[PDB]
Amino acid sequence: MLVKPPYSYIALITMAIQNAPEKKITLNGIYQFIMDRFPFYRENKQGWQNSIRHNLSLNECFVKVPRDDKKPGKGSYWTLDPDSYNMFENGSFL
Repeated sequence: MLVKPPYSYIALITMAIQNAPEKKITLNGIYQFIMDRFPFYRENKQGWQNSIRHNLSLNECFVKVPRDDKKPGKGSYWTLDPDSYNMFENGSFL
């Protein structure tokens, strides 16, 4: 018998980052984690994969930190962070 995870789609995205060997994980990498942790999704591939991407955009809780554009191939990472866009410098603003 198989049972789906009572975890909501948003919670699954949150758990994947926590159990991700690397805090920065690609969108494609997140799908692989769910397939192994929960095999019920393997029976149904199309449908749930797209919904996760839809949330990974409207929700501002997640922060996208792409690698340098010079390196091709993968170009997207997911991690938990605030609006740390220019927080690189401190003391410049009060």
